[PDB]
Amino acid sequence: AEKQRQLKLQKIYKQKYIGLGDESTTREQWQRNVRNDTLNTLQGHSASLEYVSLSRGDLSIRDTRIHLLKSMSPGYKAYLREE
Amino acid sequence: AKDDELYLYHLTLKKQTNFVHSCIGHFVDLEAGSKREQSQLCVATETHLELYDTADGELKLIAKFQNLFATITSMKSLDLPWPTFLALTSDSGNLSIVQIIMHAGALRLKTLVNQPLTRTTLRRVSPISYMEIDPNGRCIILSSVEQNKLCFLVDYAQKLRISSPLEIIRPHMVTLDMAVVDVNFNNPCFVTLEIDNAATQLSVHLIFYVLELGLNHIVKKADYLVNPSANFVLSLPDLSRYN
Amino acid sequence: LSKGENVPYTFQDEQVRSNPYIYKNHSGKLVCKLCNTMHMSWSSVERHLGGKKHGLNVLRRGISIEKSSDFRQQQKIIEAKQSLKNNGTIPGSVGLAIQVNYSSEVKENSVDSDDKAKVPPLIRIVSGLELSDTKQKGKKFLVIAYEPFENIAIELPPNEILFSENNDMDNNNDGVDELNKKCTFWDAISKLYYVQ
Amino acid sequence: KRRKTEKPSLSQLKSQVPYPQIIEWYDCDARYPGLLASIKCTKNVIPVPSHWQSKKEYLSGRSLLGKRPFELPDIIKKTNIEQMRSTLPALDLDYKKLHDVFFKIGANWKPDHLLCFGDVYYENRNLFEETNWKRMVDHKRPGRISQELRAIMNLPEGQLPPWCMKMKDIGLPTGYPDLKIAGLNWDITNLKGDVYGKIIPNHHRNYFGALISFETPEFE
Amino acid sequence: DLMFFKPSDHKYFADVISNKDEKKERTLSMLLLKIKNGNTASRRTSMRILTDKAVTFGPEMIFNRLLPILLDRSLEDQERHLMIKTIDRVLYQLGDLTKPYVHKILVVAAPLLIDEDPMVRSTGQEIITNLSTVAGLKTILTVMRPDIENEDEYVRNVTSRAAAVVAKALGVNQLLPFINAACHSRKSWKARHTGIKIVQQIGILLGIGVLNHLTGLMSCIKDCLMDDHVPVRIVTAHTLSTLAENSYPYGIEVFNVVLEPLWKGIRSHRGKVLSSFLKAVGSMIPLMDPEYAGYYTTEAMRIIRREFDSPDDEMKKTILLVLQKCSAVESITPKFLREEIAPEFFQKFWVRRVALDRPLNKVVTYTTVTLAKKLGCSYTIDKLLTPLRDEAEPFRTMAVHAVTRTVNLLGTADLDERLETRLIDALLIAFQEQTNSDSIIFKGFGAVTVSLDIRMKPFLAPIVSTILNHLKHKTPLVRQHAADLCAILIPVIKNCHEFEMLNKLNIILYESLGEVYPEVLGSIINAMYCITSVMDLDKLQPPINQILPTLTPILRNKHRKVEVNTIKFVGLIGKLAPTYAPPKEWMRICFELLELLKSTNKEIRRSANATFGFIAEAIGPHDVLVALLNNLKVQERQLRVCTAVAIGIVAKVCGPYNVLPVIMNEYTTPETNVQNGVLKAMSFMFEYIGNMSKDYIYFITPLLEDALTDRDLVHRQTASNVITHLALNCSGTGHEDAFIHLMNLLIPNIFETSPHAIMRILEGLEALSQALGPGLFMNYIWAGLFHPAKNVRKAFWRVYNNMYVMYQDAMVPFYPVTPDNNEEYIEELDLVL
Amino acid sequence: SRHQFDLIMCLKQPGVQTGLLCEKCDGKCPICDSYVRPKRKVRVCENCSFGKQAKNCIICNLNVGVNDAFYCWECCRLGKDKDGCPRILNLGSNRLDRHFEKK
Ligand SMILES: [Zn+2]
Ligand SMILES: [Zn+2]
Ligand SMILES: [Zn+2]
Ligand SMILES: [Zn+2]
Repeated sequence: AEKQRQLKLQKIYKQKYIGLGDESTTREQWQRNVRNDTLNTLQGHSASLEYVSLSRGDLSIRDTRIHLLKSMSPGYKAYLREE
Repeated sequence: AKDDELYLYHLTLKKQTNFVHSCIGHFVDLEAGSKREQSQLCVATETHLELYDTADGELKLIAKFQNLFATITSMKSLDLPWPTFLALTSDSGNLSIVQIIMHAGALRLKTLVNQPLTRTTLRRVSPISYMEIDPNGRCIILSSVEQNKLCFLVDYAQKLRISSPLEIIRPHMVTLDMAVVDVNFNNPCFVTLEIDNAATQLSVHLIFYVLELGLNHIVKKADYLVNPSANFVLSLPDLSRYN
Repeated sequence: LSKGENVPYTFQDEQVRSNPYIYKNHSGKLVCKLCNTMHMSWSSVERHLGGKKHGLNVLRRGISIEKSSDFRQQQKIIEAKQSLKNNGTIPGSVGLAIQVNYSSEVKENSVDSDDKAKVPPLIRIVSGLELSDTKQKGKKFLVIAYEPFENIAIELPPNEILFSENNDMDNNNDGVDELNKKCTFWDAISKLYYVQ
Repeated sequence: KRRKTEKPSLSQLKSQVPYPQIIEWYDCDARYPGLLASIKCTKNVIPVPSHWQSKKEYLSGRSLLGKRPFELPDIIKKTNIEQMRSTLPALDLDYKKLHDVFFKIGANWKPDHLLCFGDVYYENRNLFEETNWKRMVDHKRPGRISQELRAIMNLPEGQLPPWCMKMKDIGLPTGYPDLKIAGLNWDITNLKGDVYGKIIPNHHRNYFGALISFETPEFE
Repeated sequence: DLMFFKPSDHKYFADVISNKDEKKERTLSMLLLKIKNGNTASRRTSMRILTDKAVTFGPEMIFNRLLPILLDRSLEDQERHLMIKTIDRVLYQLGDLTKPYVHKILVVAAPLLIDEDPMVRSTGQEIITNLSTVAGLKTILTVMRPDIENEDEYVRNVTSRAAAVVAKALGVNQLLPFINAACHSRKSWKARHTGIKIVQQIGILLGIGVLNHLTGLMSCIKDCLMDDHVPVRIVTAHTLSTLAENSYPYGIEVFNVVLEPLWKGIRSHRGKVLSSFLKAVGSMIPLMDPEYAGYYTTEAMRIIRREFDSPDDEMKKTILLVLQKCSAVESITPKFLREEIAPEFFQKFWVRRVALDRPLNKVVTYTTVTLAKKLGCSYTIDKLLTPLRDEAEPFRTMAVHAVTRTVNLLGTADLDERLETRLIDALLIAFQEQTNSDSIIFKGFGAVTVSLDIRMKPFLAPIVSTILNHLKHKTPLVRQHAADLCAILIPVIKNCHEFEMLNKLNIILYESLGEVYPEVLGSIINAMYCITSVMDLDKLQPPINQILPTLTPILRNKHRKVEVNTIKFVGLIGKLAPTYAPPKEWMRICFELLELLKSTNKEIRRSANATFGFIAEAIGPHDVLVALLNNLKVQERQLRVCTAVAIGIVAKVCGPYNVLPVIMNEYTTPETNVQNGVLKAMSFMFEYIGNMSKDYIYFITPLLEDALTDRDLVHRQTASNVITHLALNCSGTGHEDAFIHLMNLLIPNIFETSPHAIMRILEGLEALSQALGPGLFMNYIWAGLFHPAKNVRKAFWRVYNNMYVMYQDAMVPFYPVTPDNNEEYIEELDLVL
Repeated sequence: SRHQFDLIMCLKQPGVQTGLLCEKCDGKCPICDSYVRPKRKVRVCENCSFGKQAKNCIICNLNVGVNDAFYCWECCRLGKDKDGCPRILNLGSNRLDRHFEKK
């Protein structure tokens, strides 16, 4: 009953907050959540976004932001490779 | 024994100067008994907030408002059919619609309604960082970089009233560059660029949404796949003369 | 159910206990230090004691001790018989001899149901280190016992007397012990017990 | 089956690891062993308490039977309620007294043991003995012998320990080069009581946060 | 024990009256009997065994033996629900069932939705919503098709609701084409009918959620409404009512299709058909566009006025609903209503025979109140003065209700002096003349008196004359009724500065305080509470210090309300009057409450705990703590817990510097239950102090040292509960080094099972996340994050789930991720400028 | 709920509306059921309000509440304040066996 509720709240929290490791989670599934949240905060704070912009040396800052956005999806590596 | 316990007193001597958000509304009427002019701007950097006027062709400090102690992740003014007060979204998920008022001998920033959304942190599920308001001010829309999008239907009365949120949830679609199209009162329509989070290939596809005031929900309209190279969207107002 | 006994807490730094095992820990619960089992009520404690589990741990603890290195129905009129001590001598040293006499078919006429009736009186050497009063001690006693009559003792200050060396030719009917077979006689026909 | 038999040897896993001694035999069945070795062997991570894989529900401890019920922190024991109410097998006290015990007397007070960054409490552990240990490494120093151990040693006052003679032939302790003892490197007339010698150090602030004043909040 | 044998249902079980399939076969039915007919202690065990082994037993025998049991007529609401609970737990356990047994279970638990009580309606919904996920869409759809064609009105009604619950559970998008099947089916008439009702209960259950799905349903309304069948046409009209009310004004754009045929149905079919149609259109009225509202309202109001004379009940109920909704229309003017609608309303619908039936009286009153908004309040109440003085008592009751709901919204400020006089006159008449026993008159009368107050004084005197007049009476009903009216009228008298009059009230009530009837005595003490609260203590007549010692015996009166108002009032004297009552008398209070809180009431028990704060402020805190700690030794859990609450509140008002040292000794006491009461009392005393515990934290940690280390999962549990509040309110103070310790003792407890232990420990660790910050708390979680053990993993991913819920950005810097750790890593973290 | 396990919550994005609780449940933080230092008024999604069900106590789901429910300061910091819409959809085994127990 109680654990059974914890299963439903597992489904709800997983739905809202996306990745939540339940019991068995592949390193590909979880590391993707890591990358997504790290990039999420790098672009999310105007602070760290301004920082990565200069240290990277891009011509504009939104290039870095939308870069991180694109970098969230896995295929973006091969996308850069095809440029 | 003397406790080391260094006690530090933090002060911000000069306040954060990188201006991440702006709004065009006319907030306070100052030094003039009766005047209404749309020329004024309020600009926000995260915590710090400032309000400038021009009216002379030369910009002017109005007042530097008190420190909000949060990260403002988007700010947009709203104009409803009145004093134009700005809708402000930040961390805590709260949608905080604030009106700049003149209280005592200074300009203070009063809040009207703050609606709890997500949790308190900078998050991807957090319906912030992408915000826009109907150019006629009928509805405000917040979205998340990834998970979900919420759109409130704003109504004014003797007291301001924020309608219940309108939810759309696309699990794997990472949202970027919210841009809302103006309308003639027909129906609010907003446009986004959704990049799929989980996919074998990189696919960036634009998607249109028409919020239906009649059925009270957001409707996916046209999903157009464009090259992964996509950057941003802007709204062309009418093309009423052309076809 | 506690029978009014006081079980001190484990932390009270040990009056003799009935069983020096069941204790109460820092909390109110009762525990068996050997078994390391917690028990809610004294009834559960008694179930533990009457259980095979606790017993096994008791045998294991006794094995640890060795590693570290009819009684009920016994009639008792407690009647002092008559002894006849006498300094003896043979060759080549000096030994003691006792002549204990018993009833003359006076009261033994009511009990004849072959209940150890065939068992003769028995002698044992006891150290005074243990007495009902525990006051003074340091010498041995040559106790002699018979079912109905009362026990009898004889003090032996001399460390050793008449303690012989292979008297007979090593025949093995232990009876009770080497002492009894070696040097006792039971004239059962006349009811006279001689010991030397 | 095949995945269970596909596992690399733990020693094959050691080479991938900068701190190989943390990895253990059960890490072979780690579903992602190359990753789990990196996480577990990452700098500041604190390995899982090892009471798992035991079915004893983490406390069967025999030592748990012999743990003391409780002891008041001496500062609170000063408050004397110990005598006012007998906890072992009305009581009104002064507000200023109690308030000052926590604040005036006990502001700088802190528990003596606590624990450290990676300290984890295993079942068989008992902190108290390690508290007396740390306190003892503090009080007791070489050259001094308490009167109890002195009486057990049967050493009368004014007489040097028996290892001072063998220390005369063998030499000063290699661990204590600065140690001084009466009669040898140190003045015998300074022999007093329990101290027959002392280490003489050859070595001979404000920390930016020095408060320079201490004022506690007053109740009144 | 098999308590309460059932001869017929047991001989129906047969089986064992005195082979693995025979052993499971027997023990299973034996357990089922334990649940149905048995002992509470027995059935509670058979539930746990039946759920634990529910996966082991074959659902074939489970449902085969279990289901037909509920088919008998000898079942009782108790026992039938005892089997229902097993149905829910087993269905949610196995999670997969074949379609024939799905049909059986759905037929068995299907009638539950129709039962009169929402208690049974709820669980009847639970079985179906749990079964929906088990069987799935296709199975249930194959189940309803042969049933909707049944000729039985009862069963059709049943699986209408059942099908609705399914549609809500699995969504109405998946089940919607089925709705189109029975909806648009040309074959069967009853299939059309029930196919329409399913839309009703779907609309009711979804509520506002019907909006996004409202397109497909209105298809069925527009196409199936045109059927020549009168019942079909009626049910469609009801669906428009439900879907409009639940719709809310949004859906007009969709309802515009069915808007047209309703009117041509109205002007033609009339009768009950026009009743349902005007119900539908009436529900459409609020959602209509202002211009369209203007037109269609004016179109309907004529039919309404013409239909005022309808002898039928249903049509009158509908008319009142249509007026109710049309009142909100801005188009029709309050002048229009007062000139035409209102006068033809009050005369027709207020006839005495109207007041006879409650379910109609509801709609009458609510309709009248909705009229009061547009109509002038003085005009409405003006028409409402004559019904107040009628000699029919229930008609006087309805007359009161209208005044209550009307005056609450609008207020009486619109009324002139004269009709304001006649109002209070009527209220006093009906109040003193009331025959029936009902609680409304003093409530609503009090609402009027709160509405108009300064104006009451010349009436305020005679009202109190009636008050005392009823305070002496031979009927306890009128007694407690008048007393309840007193307590309500007390605050108003303050506005007239009658205070001596409050004094004589305090006198008479205090003298009648010795009444035998508890039900009245409680209300009397409530009036005492209002009096003492309102008026200054010094000028109180009895006075207070004479009042309370007469209250001390009252606490033993048992019942409930007596201790409710008694503890309330003793608390009132507790905060207001510290000096008057002597401290020894306060100690008698402490003993009496300490004995009193064994009561089963959470209000009595909570307020009882709250009064110890006032008693601790007035009298010696140590003096209170002696009795409290002495009461901790009692075995009863309510005593232990709520004495711990008392210790907490006393520690809040007095401050922990007094209470905590003695608490720690009470923990030094070896007794378990006492130690538990100590730890919980420590939890509560910490949650009541936000900023205080920061200075007290260090003295706590040596106590939690023996707590968290203790072998008892209870002590570890409640100690963790201490760490929750203590860590939350002390977080960020700089005690993290102590928090580090406290956590270091917690981590080993993560693997501890049981629901209470696991949730207390989770909440504790989450509180530690705030005081330590994720980084270290992370470090533990990381070094245990994956692990082979399949158990350790499941345990720590719970803590990491909660951590990911509260913190995400907070954990971002703390992910132990390096380019050799993961393939892609992130190229932008190594950038340095 | 914190105590009764089988009670199910809503957890949707809260709307502008404020949840009501009855005088019987007055004072409880709807998550932890704590009586201390309440902070922010509960907000429920529109799907939990609509008609008569809006008047129900968001805690006990049965009685009609006058008072507004507030989150405590411990839940407001734990963030459960913003988790979602608190409501109790199922009446729960306790209340059920209570009603069937009496009648
Ligand atoms: Zn044992
Ligand atoms: Zn909700
Ligand atoms: Zn309630
Ligand atoms: Zn709370």
